[PDB]
Amino acid sequence: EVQLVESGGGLVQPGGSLRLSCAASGFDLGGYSMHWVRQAPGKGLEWVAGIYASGGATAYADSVKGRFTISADTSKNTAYLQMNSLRAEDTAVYYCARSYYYGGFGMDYWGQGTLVTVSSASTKGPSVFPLAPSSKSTSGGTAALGCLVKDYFPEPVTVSWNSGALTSGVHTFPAVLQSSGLYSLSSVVTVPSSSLGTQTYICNVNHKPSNTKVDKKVEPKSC
Amino acid sequence: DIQMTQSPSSLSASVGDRVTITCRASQSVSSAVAWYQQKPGKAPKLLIYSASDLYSGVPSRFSGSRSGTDFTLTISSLQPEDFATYYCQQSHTYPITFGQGTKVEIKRTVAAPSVFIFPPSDEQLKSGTASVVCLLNNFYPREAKVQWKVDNALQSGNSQESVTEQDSKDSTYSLSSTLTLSKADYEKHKVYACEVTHQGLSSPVTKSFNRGEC
Amino acid sequence: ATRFASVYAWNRKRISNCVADYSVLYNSASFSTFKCYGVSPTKLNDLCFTNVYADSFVIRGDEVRQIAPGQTGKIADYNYKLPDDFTGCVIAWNSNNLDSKVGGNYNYLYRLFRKSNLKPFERDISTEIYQAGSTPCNGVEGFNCYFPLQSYGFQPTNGVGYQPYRVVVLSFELLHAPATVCGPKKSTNLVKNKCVNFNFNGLTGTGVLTESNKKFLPFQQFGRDIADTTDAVRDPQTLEILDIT
Ligand SMILES: *[C@@H]1O[C@H](CO)[C@@H](O[C@@H]2O[C@H](CO)[C@@H](O[C@@H]3O[C@H](CO)[C@@H](O)[C@H](O)[C@@H]3O)[C@H](O)[C@H]2NC(C)=O)[C@H](O)[C@H]1NC(C)=O
Ligand SMILES: *[C@@H]1O[C@H](CO)[C@@H](O[C@@H]2O[C@H](CO)[C@@H](O[C@@H]3O[C@H](CO)[C@@H](O)[C@H](O)[C@@H]3O)[C@H](O)[C@H]2NC(C)=O)[C@H](O)[C@H]1NC(C)=O
Repeated sequence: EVQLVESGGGLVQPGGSLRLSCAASGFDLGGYSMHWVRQAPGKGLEWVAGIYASGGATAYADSVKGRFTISADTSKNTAYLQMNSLRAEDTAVYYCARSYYYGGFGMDYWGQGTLVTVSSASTKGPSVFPLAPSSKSTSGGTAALGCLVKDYFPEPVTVSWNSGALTSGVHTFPAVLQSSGLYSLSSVVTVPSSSLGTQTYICNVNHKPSNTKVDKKVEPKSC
Repeated sequence: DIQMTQSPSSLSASVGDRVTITCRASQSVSSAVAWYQQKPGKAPKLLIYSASDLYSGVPSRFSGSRSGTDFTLTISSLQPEDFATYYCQQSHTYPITFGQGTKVEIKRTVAAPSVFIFPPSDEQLKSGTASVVCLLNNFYPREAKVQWKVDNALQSGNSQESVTEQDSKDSTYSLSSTLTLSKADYEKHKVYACEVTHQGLSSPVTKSFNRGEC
Repeated sequence: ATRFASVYAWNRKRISNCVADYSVLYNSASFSTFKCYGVSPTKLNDLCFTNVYADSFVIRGDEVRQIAPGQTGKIADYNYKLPDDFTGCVIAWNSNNLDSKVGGNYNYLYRLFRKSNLKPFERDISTEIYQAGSTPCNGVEGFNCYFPLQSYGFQPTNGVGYQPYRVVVLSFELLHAPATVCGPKKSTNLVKNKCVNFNFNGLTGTGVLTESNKKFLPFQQFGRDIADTTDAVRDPQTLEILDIT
């Protein structure tokens, strides 16, 4: 067993920068090349850069030249990535990985990655809107009440109902990044339809990183 | 700069079935291609290296070989833990280049979505805009779309989508989509509808509402 | 063998002018696998060839399966081709009890970085730095510049596909020359004063064979009657002249 642990994730303003680091354990850096790979939500893996610890030589993807710099410290047994002049487009999970020599060998062991997100608003609470149910039921006799969570920051956001008490029947969709640089998603609670007039359905959107939450009551309307 | 091509973009097979996935480089990469598996929420794991050498920690079920200029991965028998996105990495010449990732699905019972349409609410309309929301729950397979209509006309350029992860016990998942109208456009229409389909569904589910309803 | 080469630096060796116990490793069980191609696993000592090869090298267990005459595979096509104009047998021992250790074994440098395939029966040892990229390396390693021959981290704790094996390869050749190698032969017991269907060094007939009063030069082996019928033999092992009645 060998380990690689990423840290230093966080938020960046557009045109700003962030420095990532990864610590190695169970092996030295010497004799190995340290690499960073990014994966934006919805995308495959993109290599950013590599450094040979016993060399000092580096290699970069053409797509990151002029913005990304890679380095390593064999006394600390750590790898670093300096990410400059970042855009909303650069949001990704950044992973550290190990390979041998200067390449010609694939990566074997990977760290798990840390998220870096770029936006003009370091924090933003959502505008949470109720969604009125259709009066026509679906298979099983169920129906659902829901909400929309719009223009918030940062992601991840946790969504649950009844001010956090309702998990039963709760189904949410992943958030996506909008042109505003902010995130949005939808959420519902699906129960036998008579329960929509019995149980409490307050859309609870939790934002631990900014120390806030939004509570929005959702209820049946004439259809 | 050596580019990657993969085929198929997705593969679907039952447990115990044989799986073959191929990868092609635009230039020679010799035999330094590596295969990786990725699961949602996790970093990729090396599966196969230096084209055909199996990595310790990977089941003997995995193997592969070169044919002509392409490399093929074979899973002799799929087990539930083998369902992952399969990536190829060319580390022969820099930059290290990865392919898109081939998604392998576990064959499950095929089913229609449960469709819930939420007409724009009174609160949503306070913004001066309108958003019609259609949520499709618990269906299978993964390749699916939400088709929208306004006054029975097919819509294009005014819709958005988000898709969730598949369940570990029955691989079902859900789609979420919307239509964006200004409030002023919403008010000019009478009938809204959501038609939902997917690759395994012979009978699309159709739901509708009147403008101003709910 | 005491020592083995890497596969790239295939330890090619020809065997000539002798008796080769080809089936010796079939019966001794000193190797884990004895797989033959065009020849039998046993009764292999009955094959006479002009020359045979007896090569030795260390490879991974999965590569042991890949090497065979006329067959393809990463090791077979790039580091050493074993041709099908020859018949042969690939035999291997698990070297976790000999070569494996923590840190790896540097006496076995395998070619990884190449521009082309090596030929049938072709051995090489080049250390020239390989160009993967667009510019010449001029002997210096770096990104897109590599040392072509490398050691494997063979250890007692690795599984069979990666574990090293000591592989010896038998290959049987026929060329336009008198044959010089075959396996051992087995004689039957000699009976003299009885009718026997005899075969002495390939010469046959039926008769009673008893001590002769004939003399011969150390040189000579058979006596002859009219129309070259054999009328005497000397025994191939016993230095007696025997009269064929
Ligand atoms: C390679 O090594 C193997 C080890 O398994 C050799 O097999 C063994 O060879 C020895 C020769 O000293 C055999 O010992 C002999 O046994 C016979 C009767 O069994 C006896 O009459 C002799 O006095 C002698 O002690 C041993 O039996 C044999 N082992 C087996 C399992 O057959 C093999 O010969 C070696 N091959 C070469 C080419 O060196
Ligand atoms: C082929 O091998 C056989 C062995 O089976 C050789 O026969 C052996 O020859 C030696 C040398 O003459 C004998 O040693 C001595 O023999 C004499 C008389 O036989 C005896 O008085 C001595 O005490 C001593 O033992 C040996 O006994 C004999 N073995 C047998 C079974 O006859 C034979 O010479 C070899 N042939 C050739 C052409 O090399």
